[PDB]
Amino acid sequence: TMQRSSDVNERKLHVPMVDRTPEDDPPPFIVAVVGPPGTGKTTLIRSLVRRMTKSTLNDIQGPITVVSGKHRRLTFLECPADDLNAMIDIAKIADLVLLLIDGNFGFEMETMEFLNIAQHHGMPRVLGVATHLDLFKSQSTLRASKKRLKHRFWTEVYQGAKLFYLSGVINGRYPDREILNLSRFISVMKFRPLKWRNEHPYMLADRFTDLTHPELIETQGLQIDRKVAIYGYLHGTPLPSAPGTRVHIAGVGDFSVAQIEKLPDPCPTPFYQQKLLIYAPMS
Amino acid sequence: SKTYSTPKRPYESSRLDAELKLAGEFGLKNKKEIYRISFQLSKIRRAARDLLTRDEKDPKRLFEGNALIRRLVRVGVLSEDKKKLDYVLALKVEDFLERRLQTQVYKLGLAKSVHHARVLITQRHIAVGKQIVNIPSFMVRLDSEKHIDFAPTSPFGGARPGRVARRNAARKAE
Amino acid sequence: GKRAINYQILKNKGLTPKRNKDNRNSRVKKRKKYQKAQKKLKSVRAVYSGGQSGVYEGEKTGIKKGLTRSVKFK
Amino acid sequence: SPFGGSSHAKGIVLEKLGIESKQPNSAIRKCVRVQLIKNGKKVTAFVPNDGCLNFVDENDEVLLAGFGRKGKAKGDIPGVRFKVVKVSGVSLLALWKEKKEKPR
Amino acid sequence: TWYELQKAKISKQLEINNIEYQEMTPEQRQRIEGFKAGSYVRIVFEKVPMEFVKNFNPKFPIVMGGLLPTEIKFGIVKARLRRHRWHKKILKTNDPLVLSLGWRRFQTLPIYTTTDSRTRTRMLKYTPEHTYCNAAFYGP
Amino acid sequence: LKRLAAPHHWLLDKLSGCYAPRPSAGPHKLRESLPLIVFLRNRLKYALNGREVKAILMQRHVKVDGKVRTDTTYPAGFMDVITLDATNENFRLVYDVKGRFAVHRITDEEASYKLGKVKKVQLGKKGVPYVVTHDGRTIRYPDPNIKVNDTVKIDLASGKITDFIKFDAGKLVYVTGGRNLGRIGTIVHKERHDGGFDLVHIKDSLDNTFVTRLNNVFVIGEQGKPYISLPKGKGIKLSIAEERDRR
Amino acid sequence: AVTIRTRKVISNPLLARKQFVVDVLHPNRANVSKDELREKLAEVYKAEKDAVSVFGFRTQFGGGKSVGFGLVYNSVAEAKKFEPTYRLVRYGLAEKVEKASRQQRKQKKNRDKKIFGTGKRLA
RNA sequence: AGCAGGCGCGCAAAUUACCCAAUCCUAAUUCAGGGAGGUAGUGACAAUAAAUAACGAUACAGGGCCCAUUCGGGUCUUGUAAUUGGAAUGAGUACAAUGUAAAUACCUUAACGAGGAACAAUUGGAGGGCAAGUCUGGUGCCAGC
Ligand SMILES: Nc1nc2c(ncn2[C@@H]2O[C@H](COP(=O)(O)OP(=O)(O)OP(=O)(O)O)[C@@H](O)[C@H]2O)c(=O)[nH]1
Ligand SMILES: [Mg+2]
Repeated sequence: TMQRSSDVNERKLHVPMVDRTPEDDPPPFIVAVVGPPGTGKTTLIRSLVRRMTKSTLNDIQGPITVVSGKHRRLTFLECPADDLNAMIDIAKIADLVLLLIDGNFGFEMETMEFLNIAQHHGMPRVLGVATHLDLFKSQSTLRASKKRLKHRFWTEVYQGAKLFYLSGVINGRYPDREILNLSRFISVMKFRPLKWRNEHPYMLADRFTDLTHPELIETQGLQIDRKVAIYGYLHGTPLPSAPGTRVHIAGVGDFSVAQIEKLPDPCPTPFYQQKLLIYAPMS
Repeated sequence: SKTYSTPKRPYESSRLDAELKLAGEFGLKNKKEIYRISFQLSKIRRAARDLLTRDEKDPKRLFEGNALIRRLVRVGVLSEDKKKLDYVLALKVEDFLERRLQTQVYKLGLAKSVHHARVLITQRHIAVGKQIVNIPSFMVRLDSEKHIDFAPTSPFGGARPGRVARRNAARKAE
Repeated sequence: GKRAINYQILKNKGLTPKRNKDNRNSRVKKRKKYQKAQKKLKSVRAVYSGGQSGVYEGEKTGIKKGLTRSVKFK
Repeated sequence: SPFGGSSHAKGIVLEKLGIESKQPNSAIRKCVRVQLIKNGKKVTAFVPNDGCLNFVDENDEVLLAGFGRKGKAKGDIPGVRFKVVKVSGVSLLALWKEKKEKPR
Repeated sequence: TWYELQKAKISKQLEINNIEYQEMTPEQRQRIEGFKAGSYVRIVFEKVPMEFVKNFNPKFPIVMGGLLPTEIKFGIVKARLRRHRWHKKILKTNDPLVLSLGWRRFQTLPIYTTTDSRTRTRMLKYTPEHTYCNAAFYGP
Repeated sequence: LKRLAAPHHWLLDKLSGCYAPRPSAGPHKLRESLPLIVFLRNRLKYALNGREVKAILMQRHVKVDGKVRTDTTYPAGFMDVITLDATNENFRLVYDVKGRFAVHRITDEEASYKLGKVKKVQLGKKGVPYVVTHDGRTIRYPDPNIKVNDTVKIDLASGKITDFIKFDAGKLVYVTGGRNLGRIGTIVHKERHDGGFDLVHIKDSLDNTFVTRLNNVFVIGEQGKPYISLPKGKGIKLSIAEERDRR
Repeated sequence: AVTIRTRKVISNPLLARKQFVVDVLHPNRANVSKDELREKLAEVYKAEKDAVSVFGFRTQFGGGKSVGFGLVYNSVAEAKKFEPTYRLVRYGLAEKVEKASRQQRKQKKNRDKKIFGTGKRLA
């Protein structure tokens, strides 16, 4: 089997790429719950935060940064399922995508458009979550829908991807066994380098304040192009600290930075580096 | 197991016309059916060649040849008069696959074509005495050749008429 | 007001030649190949087709004088 | 055997060889310069169907295989021993018949 | 082999980069390389328009990417294009469409062209039905 | 719990799980005994599954050669009796023409005793002569004309000896073990090497002069008058081809 | 109309049962409805409808007949004492369901092996 | 130091399921237990069985069919038409029963379930032909890609 021994170690050899993800303060890997309207997202977010920090979250909004495991943390984002103007830049920023399908309906064209946008703009780690298995007692049809969805999904994304199935919701949160065997996977995540997120300094905003003078807006009369503080969390290549950098935030057009400032970290490092925990802003 | 075997060459003109004639004559599905019947024919007459090449009056040749001809007359591919061992050597694939249930119910009648025979006995209508057989490749034994009739729980026998007939009776009696 | 996916995106095929309803079921294609080749060799031999069916209406298709389809012994 | 023992080798495309060939679907148009990774060398691969040449652009981590002509053609060049069978994870036959989608 | 040679090259580059980064803090953290990765930072922008803060919604994400020195200039750009194979209708030239070219997303008017056997670039009145073609448009 | 290659004269079903029963320590060896699980589960089929066999063993219905022996894996091997008090049954398990454990339905007056070959005659303690037998019933005070490789007739109410068959040239014999199993008749030749490989040769209705190891043979009684009954025509193995030629 | 027919009947006073093979023949119906079968078998024998048991059914191919195994006891108390619990809960006479199934039972077993203490627990 | 799930590079395949019901085994010992073991899920590695259609009726058409290095040979008993008709079904779907430790599957089975039977079979391979179109060569109107 020397031919197989020389033929299966060609899986290793790829294009050499560079990473720039330093091993001292790795960012929360932004994952992005996206899919159809209605099904999934908010209850899956509530289940993941209830199993990762043992505390519920009612009326969630905006990006959370929860902690999972010892070293590193991660970031959730309920992307709205009605606009490509959020779907596109979520697929441009995201690193994992736990992607919702509903098995009593087949696929849906919002997750179709999301998977095509991801396939073009640079493949994140995709992971399918097939929810809504209120199908019937006919476990033959349950196995049939899961089999056809798995084969269609493995054609659409890489063949062999994980497709976690969820049953019905037990009073707001998902079945905790399935949330356990999903959370163990996204703790053993193992991401990959991509050229766009290793060539551009990119940041997801999670707090948004307007430090413009109230007397000034009250004497100008709702006309000014104000000044705005984005309290956020950068990923990727180092955003250069000198003010004057052109930074485009999405959906309004570009600006230049005025001043930036490093803050106390609102998420855990290891406690030995502390000496020598869900953080849910915009809420 | 590995019943069927690929022949000594599968891309050849005479073999291609062989499979074309046999398939279109006995109403067959693919080359695997001819290859299965041809294989087991080759196996039993390869076993018959050794019993021929050893001498007569050996107990091996005597009652193993009697065993082989009893099994072959039980399947029915050997006539009642040629009960000696070299007619097994002179066997052929045509009167060996002629005893399958498709061809046999077409010969018995009741089907009006070989292909209609195949599609009805896979639509579960023909029962050898008591047992409904829904498979063509049966090789029906000689004793149960006269027990072929439409099964009683099927509307070509004497059951309730089918769903097409009673649905048309409903929406033509409305 | 809920979307769905259509047939070609569900099946994920496309840009193929027009294939054949005869080519679908192999038992049918190995029937419509035989009964053509059954009618092909009414043009290389003259096969037996029952015989004198009606009354003898003549040979009905032409007899020619200068033609001998008899294999001769060298 | 043509490259050590393996039947397929992942490779990095340098540049589409012969974009300026005027005759469409020609031999000098359907070549790419692949950097073989298993020993780090250059080779000239032969992607079929110039209409599906333009999937591969530049370091698309392409996967080669042998060619093996079953006769003699009209204006085919010799020397190309390698054809493209898979590009960046997917198979470009499936890409050219537009089932899958090229990921980037 | 060659791939482990290239990986050893870039990883030794990153290692010597870190080993001469691990130095005095005002230069080597925030004025020679500037907030590497994973730093909760506040940014301010003046001249941000009103409707952003007037009707900001907490549901929608606010991503922000920096620009390289080349991707603030304007002018034409020549891309390759293809009708996405499940779109039921083909793309006529001078019909505007939204693009996710990089960070910016923008409606622009393209012109689909093709090199007629690679001698000149003439304007098509329609995109081809299943294969690629060149295209040119004003944009970032 | 090592199994699935049992002694294949037990004839257990192979699609019956994976394992096969381990006979415990007892009066007979491993591969020449037959435990009551294999007996009452797939040899005469009075109980379906092994825990039901444990139920009929625990409920005192079965006794092997006199006393109850409430145990599943009890290796009740050759020549003993099994007096099922209900069903009035006396299973003596003996051998057959082919190598299996044939059963009987013994009368009570014959099931009241059993026999067996001795293995040694010794002087145990305080100058007491005691003999053994093949099923471990080391019994004291024999008649001292008991020789090695001879049979005594145990009374099975007490452990006393009622009679013995002093084997010599010419008294009716059984066999056990080896490829000449289940044969009778003792009168052709009596060979005695030095180190085994010897037999009292056999004479039957067809007078087949046969031999085996002397460890693989033991006695029954007088010619034509045996002490034990024997199953299915007092097993001979003439020929199945001659049987299908005659009848 | 169906029929039942028993064969291979052997008495067995080692359990005071009679065990046999049951052939039910139904010309058009699906299958023979084990509760109704059980009361019919206890009617044709002299049994209880509680001391008769049938388990190993299989409908043979093409429909029409079904073959299975069949038990009739006597002394309904002895039927309780001899037939296993899964059969005795398939009939409605004795129930057994416990919540600590495998995982929440064995984790409780291992932690209770770790406990070593009774209800004296003051902190 | 085994089961399940992982890691083993950035590009890859089973579940962190059920259970002592079977076979055995251990213990004071029928009764407790056993990731020994069994059951189920996933599973184009392999193997066997075979459904995607079957039978009729009608209409015109013949400058038409088919075969053999060529001229020859033989044939409406040859093709195109929803012109069109009713019959039979299981893939499914599903009361129920069956199986089983319980449950799935199969085996049964009432009521549904077919015309483009769209209830949509693929993978290859050999040829063409078409423009107010494109390109290269030249001994016009051509040859090639
Ligand atoms: N029966 C059943 N209901 C579900 C299941 N999953 C979600 N639902 C229902 O779907 C409803 C919507 O919940 P979410 O999915 O959290 O709503 P959302 O994520 O905010 O989606 P949007 O409102 O469109 O943004 C819930 O109230 C659930 O009752 C499921 O698996 N089974
Ligand atoms: Mg929501």
